[PDB]
Amino acid sequence: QIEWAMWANEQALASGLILITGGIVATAGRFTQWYFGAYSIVAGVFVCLLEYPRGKRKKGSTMERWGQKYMTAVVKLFGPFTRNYYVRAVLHLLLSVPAGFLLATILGTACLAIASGIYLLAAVRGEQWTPIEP
Amino acid sequence: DIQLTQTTSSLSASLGDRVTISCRASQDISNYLNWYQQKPDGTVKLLIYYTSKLHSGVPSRFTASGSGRDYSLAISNLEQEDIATYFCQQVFSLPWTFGGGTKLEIK
Amino acid sequence: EGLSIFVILVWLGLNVFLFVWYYRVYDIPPKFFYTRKLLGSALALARAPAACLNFNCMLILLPVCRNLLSFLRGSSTRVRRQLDRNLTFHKMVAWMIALHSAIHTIAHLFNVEWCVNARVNNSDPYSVALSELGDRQNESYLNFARKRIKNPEGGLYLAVTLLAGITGVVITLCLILIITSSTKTIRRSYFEVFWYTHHLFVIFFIGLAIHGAERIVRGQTAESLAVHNITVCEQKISEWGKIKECPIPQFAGNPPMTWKWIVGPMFLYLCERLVRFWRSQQKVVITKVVTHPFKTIELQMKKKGFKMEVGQYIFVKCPKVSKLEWHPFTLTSAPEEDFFSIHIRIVGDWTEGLFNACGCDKLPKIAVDGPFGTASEDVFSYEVVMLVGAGIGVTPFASILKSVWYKYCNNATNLKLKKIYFYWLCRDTHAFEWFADLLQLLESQMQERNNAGFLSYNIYLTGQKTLYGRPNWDNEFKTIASQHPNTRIGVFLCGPEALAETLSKQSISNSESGPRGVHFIFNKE
Amino acid sequence: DVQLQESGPGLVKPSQSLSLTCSVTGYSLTSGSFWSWIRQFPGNKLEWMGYITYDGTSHFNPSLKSRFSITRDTSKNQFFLKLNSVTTEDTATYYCTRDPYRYDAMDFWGQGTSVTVSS
Ligand SMILES: Cc1cc2nc3c(=O)[nH]c(=O)nc-3n(C[C@H](O)[C@H](O)[C@H](O)COP(=O)(O)OP(=O)(O)OC[C@H]3O[C@@H](n4cnc5c(N)ncnc54)[C@H](O)[C@@H]3O)c2cc1C
Ligand code: HEM
Ligand code: HEM
Ligand SMILES: *[C@@H]1O[C@H](CO)[C@@H](O[C@@H]2O[C@H](CO)[C@@H](O[C@@H]3O[C@H](CO)[C@@H](O)[C@H](O)[C@@H]3O)[C@H](O)[C@H]2NC(C)=O)[C@H](O)[C@H]1NC(C)=O
Ligand SMILES: *[C@@H]1O[C@H](CO)[C@@H](O)[C@H](O)[C@H]1NC(C)=O
Ligand SMILES: *[C@@H]1O[C@H](CO)[C@@H](O)[C@H](O)[C@H]1NC(C)=O
Ligand SMILES: [Mg+2]
Repeated sequence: QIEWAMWANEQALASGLILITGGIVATAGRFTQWYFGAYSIVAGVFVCLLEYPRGKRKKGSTMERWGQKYMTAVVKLFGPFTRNYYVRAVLHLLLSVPAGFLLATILGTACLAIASGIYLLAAVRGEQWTPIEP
Repeated sequence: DIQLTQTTSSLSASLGDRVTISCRASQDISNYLNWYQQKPDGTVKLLIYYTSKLHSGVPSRFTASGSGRDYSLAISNLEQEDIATYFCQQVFSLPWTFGGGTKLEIK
Repeated sequence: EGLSIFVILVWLGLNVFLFVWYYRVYDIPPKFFYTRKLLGSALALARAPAACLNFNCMLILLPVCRNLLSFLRGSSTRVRRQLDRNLTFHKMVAWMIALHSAIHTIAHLFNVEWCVNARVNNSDPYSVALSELGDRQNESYLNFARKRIKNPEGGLYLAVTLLAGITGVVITLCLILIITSSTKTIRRSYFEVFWYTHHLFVIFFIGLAIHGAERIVRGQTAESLAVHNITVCEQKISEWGKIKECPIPQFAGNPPMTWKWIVGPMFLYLCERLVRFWRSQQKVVITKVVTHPFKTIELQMKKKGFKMEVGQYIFVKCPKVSKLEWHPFTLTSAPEEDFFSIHIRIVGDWTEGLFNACGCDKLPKIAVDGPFGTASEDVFSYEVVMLVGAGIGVTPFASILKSVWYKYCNNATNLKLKKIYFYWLCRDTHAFEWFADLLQLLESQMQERNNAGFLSYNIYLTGQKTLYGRPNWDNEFKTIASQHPNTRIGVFLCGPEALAETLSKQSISNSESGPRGVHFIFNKE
Repeated sequence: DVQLQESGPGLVKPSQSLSLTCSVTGYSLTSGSFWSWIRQFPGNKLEWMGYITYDGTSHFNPSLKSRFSITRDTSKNQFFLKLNSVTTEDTATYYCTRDPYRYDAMDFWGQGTSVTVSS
């Protein structure tokens, strides 16, 4: 059937990108409570790194992002933490919660919460993150 | 009309002692409250406007602060020229209602 | 591709001009003088993308009007392909919406920050003084943050209370979701999810129409500007409304403009969807249903006045299986035949539902929408051709071959086509056995008419007669160039992109530049 | 600097009309300010009576019904208080004031005139 994890990854990568953008715009503008902006920068970089490697489908041939294999190896190293999508969803939600205190990063918080919801759906469906070997 | 009430109708203190005169507005006023000092001979003069802006010419000991409904006037050190009644006035909505007044008596 | 270049350059000019123009309309004029000191330079950076988005927001819905574009084709080959890049234009226009929306949102984040900061006496004296306007009677605010809530909670409060903020958040979520679910992966593996979550354009446009209804971004009115000479009145802010020369300035907001831009495209798209509803209601009788092996069923069907060209595809709505959705299937029958047919592989829930409704394991109500697709009627133009199909991409070539036989029997003299070399690249002939039977049949018709040399085909197995492994294109091109000298060979392929680049390389390499040599003309689906 | 004198009848009869003059020296009414007539009743209770703007527009306290009106003599640089049908409660010390701030604060006040109403 449908594999929600692919859309979850494509949402989470953009959520991390906009979180980086929100943190940068808060830090550069010296927004009051900019330290949450710095947290958003680092968390968005971490989410972009973690969510760059798309997993392998249950069936068919998948497409790979440019320069994905190196990040796939690194994400595989963490093993039961990255492969699991209960861990992934709670990790995304817990990283999104502190970013919600500023307007510059509330969009990233909302998008990352949505991505965490889609990961929760995928985890309930039983889907997991299997690396794409070359 | 918004009713400005100064709870302290009369206050006493000594020289060189901090005094606080606080008054509360029946309706929220957007920091649009001014402080006047009426000397015992009846001469009124503006001290602070917009609740923080010290009127050019009065001593710096007069410091006022407040927000929304509750506003206060503070004088750091008192001398014999501070014997006077103190009024708080709104300018937020017409009519510009005044405060009850607060007489200062040096101990 | 001069025409599409030109469309992108007019489109990008009309974005750059709008950006610079609505930048300078909100940056230079003295109407926005006071608002530019509370908001700095981040005012124009927010308003230029607004007009750019106004223009791009019409340009997104237009290319995806597939029924109106069907009517425009009916009213009507390279240019036909260029106007068949409507989806590519849609993609890039939505991407530049994303760019300008990012710029708009960032600039408005700056605006909200500096409009809460000044409100709580956390900015320069002049901005804080300007934020004081609008508190009392007979004065219109310039700072749209009115409650004294300190940042960063104040910006969040404005987001969740201002109509512009709420609509911006909603439609930014609805845009990010569209973009993230419109990646090729979702558009090619879970197209169900793409199509369902891509219907957030309705929410996006509804929020966008009412997005600027509050008029919070305010500039000084014309009458106020007439009575309030700013170069005299700027430094006398502490006494505004207390001299003849400097009355309190009045600020009004520009009426919403986006609806004026987008109602045309929204009206056109709703018309499009009503044409689609009408095509749905238009009756399509299913004359015959053959079920070829390995779960593929072909639907010979007849619809009132349905005309088609080779290589085109139709969307098939079955209300019983699914009331909302349209599923495209390539037309596999010749234009001459009274019935137009499609082969459907039973690989998913909707095709399985159609399988169960047809009773292959009374007939379902199906609806046919549009002979869409790029017509491949130029296959017949050349004297020699190289039809190549890999995996699932071979389906339109079936219809091409069927129409070839009809053009050979009806006329036999007006058929510019003379020779067929066909190459089928499948791991195994496990789902397209009907196409194998089709090729056997066409070879049989050519042999029975004493014209056996017309059709030559070879099947290759990635995992005449079937062969193992990919074909040697180098040797094949050389062989057929030796076979046919000084004639054009049209190479047609529907399949992987790497395969397309391969065929391009061999077509250019084996072609002779001079007109007295062989030209290999590649065409890709 | 700018100084304000109040001059008028210190003892008007009940139901008569009170007419108070405020003379301004260091500033002209037409140059610009809000010129009020705040009065203090016995017991030290101030109330904003009403002002006239520089443009000549005048705004009253609605507690004063329609019995109160303000005019001005720009030639003499002065503005006038006019109370029709003065009552016993009209006895008060009338301060004419200058209001040059957008914050509507009366920086310069007059010495006040004690008007009495009695029979
Ligand atoms: C130009 C074109 C021509 C096509 N020609 C044929 C054909 O000749 N024969 C044939 O069997 N199939 C063809 N398809 C594919 C066909 O549209 C789907 O296989 C069909 O909708 C299956 O639905 P499902 O129940 O399998 O959905 P699912 O099982 O949920 O989807 C399975 C696969 O079908 C794709 N798909 C689902 N719905 C759609 C849709 N509305 N549009 C496009 N893709 C979809 C998904 O991307 C997914 O990878 C064509 C698609 C396109 C775009
Ligand atoms: C940002 C990347 C986008 C991509 C890659 C994309 C891609 C596509 C594609 C390929 C189709 C064709 C659907 C089909 O073949 O069945 C389509 C349809 C459509 N898209 Fe998008 N699009 C994007 C952005 C948007 C946006 C931002 C909007 C509106 C705000 C939008 C509105 C539509 C509409 C209305 C249709 C018509 C659907 C139909 O006719 O059934 N698109 N899109
Ligand atoms: C995400 C947070 C956003 C915020 C805080 C925001 C804020 C604003 C504000 C304050 C205005 C002026 C409103 C007025 O004057 O009445 C405006 C106008 C506009 N915004 Fe947004 N916006 C956001 C997102 C978006 C998005 C995603 C789009 C996508 C198209 C968009 C497109 C527009 C347009 C086109 C206008 C012009 C309205 C008109 O001219 O009538 N905005 N925005
Ligand atoms: C708030 O603003 C409004 C309008 O800006 C003010 O109302 C206007 O006040 C002017 C000045 O008095 C009026 O002009 C006068 O009109 C009368 C006739 O009606 C004329 O006889 C005068 O010579 C003068 O021209 C104007 O009519 C009036 N408009 C309305 C609709 O009432 C209002 O006074 C302001 N309020 C405050 C508290 O500042
Ligand atoms: C705003 O802050 C400045 C900085 O100390 C202070 O001087 C001023 O009085 C404040 N104004 C108000 C209205 O609180
Ligand atoms: C504003 O004042 C300046 C300085 O006197 C003058 O040159 C200019 O013409 C005035 N503008 C208007 C519109 O009255
Ligand atoms: Mg489906």
